[PDB]
Amino acid sequence: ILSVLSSLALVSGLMVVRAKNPVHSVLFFILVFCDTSGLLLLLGLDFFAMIFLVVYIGAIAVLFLFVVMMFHIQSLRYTVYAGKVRSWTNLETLGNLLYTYYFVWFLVPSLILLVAMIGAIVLTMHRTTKVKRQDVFRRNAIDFRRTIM
Amino acid sequence: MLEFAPIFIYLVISLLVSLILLGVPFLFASNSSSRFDIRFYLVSILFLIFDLEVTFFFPWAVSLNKIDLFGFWSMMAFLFILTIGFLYEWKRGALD
Amino acid sequence: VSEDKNRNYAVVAGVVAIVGSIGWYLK
Amino acid sequence: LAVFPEIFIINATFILLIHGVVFSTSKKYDYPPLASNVGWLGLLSVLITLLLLAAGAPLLTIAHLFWNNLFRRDNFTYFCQIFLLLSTAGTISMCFDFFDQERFDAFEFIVLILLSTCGMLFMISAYDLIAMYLAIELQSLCFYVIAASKRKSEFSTEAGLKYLILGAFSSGILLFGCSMIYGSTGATHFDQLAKILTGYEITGARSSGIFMGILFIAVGFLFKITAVPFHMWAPDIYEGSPTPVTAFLSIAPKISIFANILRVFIYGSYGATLQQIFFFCSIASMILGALAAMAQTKVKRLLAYSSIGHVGYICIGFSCGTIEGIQSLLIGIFIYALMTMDAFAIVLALRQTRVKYIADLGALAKTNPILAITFSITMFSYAGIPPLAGFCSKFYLFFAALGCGAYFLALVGVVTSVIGCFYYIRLVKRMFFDTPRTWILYEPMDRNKSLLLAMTSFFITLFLLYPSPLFSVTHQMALSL
Amino acid sequence: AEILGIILPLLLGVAFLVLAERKVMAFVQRRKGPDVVGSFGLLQPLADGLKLILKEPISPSSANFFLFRMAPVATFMLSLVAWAVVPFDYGMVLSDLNIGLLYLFAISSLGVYGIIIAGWSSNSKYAFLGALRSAAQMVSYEVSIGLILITVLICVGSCNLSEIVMAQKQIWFGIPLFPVLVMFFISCLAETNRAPFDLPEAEAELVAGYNVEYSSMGFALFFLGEYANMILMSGLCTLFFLGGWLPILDLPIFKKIPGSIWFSIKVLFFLFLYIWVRAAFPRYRYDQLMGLGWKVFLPLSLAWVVSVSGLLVTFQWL
Amino acid sequence: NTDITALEKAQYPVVDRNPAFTKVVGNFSTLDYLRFSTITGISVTVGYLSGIKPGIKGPSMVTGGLIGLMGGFMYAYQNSAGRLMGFFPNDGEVASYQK
Amino acid sequence: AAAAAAAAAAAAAAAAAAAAAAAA
Amino acid sequence: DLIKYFTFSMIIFILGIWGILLNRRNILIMLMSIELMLLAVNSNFLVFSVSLDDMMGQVFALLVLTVAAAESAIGLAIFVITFRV
Amino acid sequence: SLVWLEAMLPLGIIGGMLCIMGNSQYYIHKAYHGRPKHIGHDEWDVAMERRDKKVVE
Amino acid sequence: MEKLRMFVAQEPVVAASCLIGGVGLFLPAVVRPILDS
Amino acid sequence: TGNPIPTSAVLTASAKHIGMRCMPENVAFLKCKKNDPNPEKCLDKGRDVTRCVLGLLKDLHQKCQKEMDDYVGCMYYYTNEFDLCRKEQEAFEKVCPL
Repeated sequence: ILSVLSSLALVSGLMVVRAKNPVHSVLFFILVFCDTSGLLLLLGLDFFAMIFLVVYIGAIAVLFLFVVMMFHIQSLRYTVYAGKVRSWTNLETLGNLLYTYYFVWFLVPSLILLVAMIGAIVLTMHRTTKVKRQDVFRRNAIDFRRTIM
Repeated sequence: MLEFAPIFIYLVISLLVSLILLGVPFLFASNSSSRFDIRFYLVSILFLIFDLEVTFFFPWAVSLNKIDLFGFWSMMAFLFILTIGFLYEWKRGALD
Repeated sequence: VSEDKNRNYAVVAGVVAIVGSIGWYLK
Repeated sequence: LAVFPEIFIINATFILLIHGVVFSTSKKYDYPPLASNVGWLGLLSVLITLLLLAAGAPLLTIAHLFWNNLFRRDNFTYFCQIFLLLSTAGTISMCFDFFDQERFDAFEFIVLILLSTCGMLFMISAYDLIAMYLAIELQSLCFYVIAASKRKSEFSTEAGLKYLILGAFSSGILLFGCSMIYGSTGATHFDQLAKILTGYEITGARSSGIFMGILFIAVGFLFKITAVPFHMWAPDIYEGSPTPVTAFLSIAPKISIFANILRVFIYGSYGATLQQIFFFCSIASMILGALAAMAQTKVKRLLAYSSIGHVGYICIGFSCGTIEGIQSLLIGIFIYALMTMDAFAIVLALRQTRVKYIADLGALAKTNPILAITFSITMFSYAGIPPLAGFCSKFYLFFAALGCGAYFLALVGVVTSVIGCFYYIRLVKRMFFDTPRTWILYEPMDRNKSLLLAMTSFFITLFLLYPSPLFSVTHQMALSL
Repeated sequence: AEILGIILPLLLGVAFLVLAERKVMAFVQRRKGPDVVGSFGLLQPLADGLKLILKEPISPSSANFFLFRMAPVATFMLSLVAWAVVPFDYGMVLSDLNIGLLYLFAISSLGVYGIIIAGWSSNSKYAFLGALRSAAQMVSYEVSIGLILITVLICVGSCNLSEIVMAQKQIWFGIPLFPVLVMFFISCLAETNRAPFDLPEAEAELVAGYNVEYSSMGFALFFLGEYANMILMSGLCTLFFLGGWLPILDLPIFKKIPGSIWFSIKVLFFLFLYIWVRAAFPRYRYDQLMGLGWKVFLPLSLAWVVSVSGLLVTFQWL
Repeated sequence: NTDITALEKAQYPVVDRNPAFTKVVGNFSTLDYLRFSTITGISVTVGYLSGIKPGIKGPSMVTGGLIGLMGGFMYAYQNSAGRLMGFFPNDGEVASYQK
Repeated sequence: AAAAAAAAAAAAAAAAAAAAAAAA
Repeated sequence: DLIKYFTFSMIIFILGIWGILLNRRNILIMLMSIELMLLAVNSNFLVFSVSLDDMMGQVFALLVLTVAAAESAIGLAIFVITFRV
Repeated sequence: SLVWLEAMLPLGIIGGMLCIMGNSQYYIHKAYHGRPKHIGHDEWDVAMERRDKKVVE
Repeated sequence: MEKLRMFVAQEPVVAASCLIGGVGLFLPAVVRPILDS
Repeated sequence: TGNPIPTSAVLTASAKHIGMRCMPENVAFLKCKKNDPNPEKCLDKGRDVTRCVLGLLKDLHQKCQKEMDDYVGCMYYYTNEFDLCRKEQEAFEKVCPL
């Protein structure tokens, strides 16, 4: 029966866009991701289920939870026994491609993660380091020192 | 996937176990005896990025005999870009 | 009898860059 | 090999990024203002990239592995990619003065501009939906950061948030289209896509899945170029940010998107739907711009609306299927870019003036009289007055449009040019004839900004004597697709 | 089902680990630990439990029962469900997932939720910021554990934990990658809090650092969770690096070679190492600690993925 | 698999299709070594000159020289490769007819 | 925060008694 | 059954664009819906890769994962900066 | 000296619990199914199990 | 070099990571092409 | 197990012998399948491979049955996993068919 239980994801997605209390919004966000990972499990894409878990409800909705807590808003099959003699786990059959054949679409997300690092640095350093912690800065010769107030 | 059903029922049976561990104390013992710390957003975004790059490490880790010396060098280029990002974060001083 | 260390390197580099420009047409 | 021109700018960005951070975080150098040292070095990094890309133009197509599975470089891409770097460098040249006046310690801001150029260089040559989306994401992501650079002032940051959401939505909408286009095609490459979509004709041959994707991909692109159907908060982005950052987003992302647009749609898709949507957008953009030029008062916003009106004239070339029309669009993009850089530079010339109305900009007849004539040339170029280069580009767009048969679309463009000309004579009247508004006295700029005006204003007027080279260059690019 | 046969013995394991820690860390300090309650303190865990159960609440407060009365349940359920994929002997894993390792990584990424939620429901600014600091630490030594597992994964073929412990028949990955075991242990020390790395767990700041409504069940469940998370993260330093259930393979006549007994011996070694290293070393202050997970165990983990990938690519050892 | 087969290829007589590195770089004409030398100069001179303002003249000169080395070397490589391969003028066929 | 961080570098350990070791 | 796993993703995407249209006032829900629609196209790529029995779908889904994640990083960082001090 | 055995005893009865964690979920699964668990149980083996339960009729 | 030793003393873990990592970026760079025999 | 019912265990147990013998039938079946994957077009070659392999099993079943009966007991106990009992594998191979 768990097949049609994507209705849970469906209603939780309707919650996040029709909720004024942000805690409920982020909770049903996490719920949408959990049910989407359930779906991606039912399809057998095991790697993508765990990646949804990790890089969504252990990083991204962690971010969103932070933004809520602080900064409150207010029969007939014919199985072909060939190609089953060596079953390729999903990670192996993503790595056979992403790093050798389509590797530039993998070095470009490298640049996108680097731009995300540079961006989170230049944006949210918040004048807390050399961006402004260099010094207040002062020059004596130009300074009036009581000659001009 | 076939082996996911044992953990699928594991979540629910551990829910039951924790509910019993919750109800055990509840039954007994009757009547008579800082504006914002943005570094927690920098640390968080940086974990996000480094876990994305570990996500990219995983298939390259499990499939490295297939990609003989070319997948390795492509991953090392991806990793040199990771290292440039990480050195820009170290020097700029986000690791504090 | 010379300017700051490093200024000399830049002055030498400019001549080698200008020599290259005439050279690029020449060769 | 074959990615070396892109590799150099990415390496140059990394080398500048490491140089800026190590130097900026230096007690020995007293935490110095790297921006402007990253600049000049940043401008020559683009120039070295320009030479490498031009030098390897025959060598660009080195191997099938890069074209078939990653990105394909062609003669059209090379000519526009050369222009993209020149447009980027020209914007940096005017921007250097802004870096000097501002307390710019943002060495990273230059690295973002170079990273954007690398994303834009990859965008022009991207031949796969995945590659185009990923390249678009990088170029926009670098742009999102430049918009929010002035953190102390919320006006730049709030403008960035609207640009960010519009950017995220535009990338997201385009991404959904790729998913639907992928579902029918079974492949993400434009070349494989063209074989499945050649002559699809959603009326002649059924293609429900492909069209569903095409609708999303086309809509996303329009948000990126500030097309009026999706203009949204994009005009707001231009006025809210300071003039120099506004100039960079005004020309380079738009040129990259327009070049990407011709490659993704004309070659890959063949249905009678793509040309018509641009035809409606072109009429609307010129109508919105003409109404806006009269309606808008702030000089910076007016430029954005005049640019939006010009964008509609550019859209007509794609709207008419003729290759001569695609060539006319290219003539327009080059003239609009030269004028847009020139227009931003004249506003940048009055650096001393803080945000001020057109009437305040008036009274330049007595003081800086030559600059006053230069401002008149910039307004005339978008106006379509015949002596200026813009009219010659518009006439080619219009002559192509009449040959394409777009009499209704061509007429509104002439009518919008007529609507614009009246405001421009009124602005020219404002500069010398009337509304001096206090005889305000202006300040000097850098030589590079004066040269940007000198090399462009002379060329705009000189176009009449020798207009043959540009027309020849533009058609070659259109034919190459 | 048979999930009882992996949760009940694990509950007993955690209850007796509180005693094993007190007793070992006491023996270290030249003193017998809990020694009167049971024959050798063996009943002391049951005494701690049966005491915490019989302690009247400070305030009933059963109204707020969906917010933070199920958050310790969540933390504990995660610490217990990461035990499915952990194999104790050949064919003794409860559910052999062909992506087992990544599933452990995801379970940690959800334990982050456990901590953050159970700290936010405590309406104490000091305790909530403490829980956020603890979550940021647990998640900053997770990129380092991630890369350490990428090393032990490069050495192995697949993420299947039974394979990672079957890939060590020739030699445990503790011998060649010993520097990595030291980094996984010093990270598992820091991922969990119980470590030289526990400033958020500084004796006082811990109790006032997880919740406001204790009722005893919350106190026990957090400690039962910390001690199961510890048994788990010590049952990983013994699958990956030590031979999961492999002997030294000398094949003795005295030793009939049981598997689960070897896994038990090794996880006991790593639990004893947890205790020993809690006794003998000062705390890291959470300001040098976060500057050790980024500036020390991430560079030294990245290097190791490039070293164990290189040295295995050049010579075709993959 | 990979192959150096090119679009619009062999417009001039090829000398060595797919030249190996350490040969295509040992083919540097006194013009390439003059292109790799002028680019490194215009990149050191700009690098030092840009750094006069922030006090970083030496190290900015060094990083401009690093950029120039990378760029001018990849340009000299482009030239000597499109010369060895059939892409550029390629008057260095005497080096093959003689050796 | 620009607060002075506790730099854990210093001079090496050298037991420094007073001058009254032998003859006051 | 592919339709069930696609039209459900299609209407998750419609929910995302709907929340985009309505919530132009609140931005955190805007970003919520952004990642929602970047899931409904991501789950869409995965479903269409299982259906077509093609791996390009999953490669593109992984790259969209590690691009939408960086997008959420920069998005929320921009949102935190927007609520200045 | 064997004084450490008193402190070894809690680690023993926590090791005697992981042995039970391992052997319980083994001999429970060895009961429901007449055979031990298969670790490397790829799709080839589920297909062969299907055809096997279909061969014994 | 004097500054190199000053860098491998002050920062041992980023100078023994760029050397436990060189042995990984150096083995397949040169030691693998050497293994042509 | 029992009569030579080609179960999973008894098939993966004799696969070494099914490799040494019955290689022509297997390679012919595979050549057909790689020629065209329609099941009918070499139903005859399917009968041919199944005939020689059922014959090979009945040969292995008739001779050294107890060692074969122990090795298939393995392969049913540990599901076709070779390393788990090399002793039975050697016993069965060593006694009669190498």
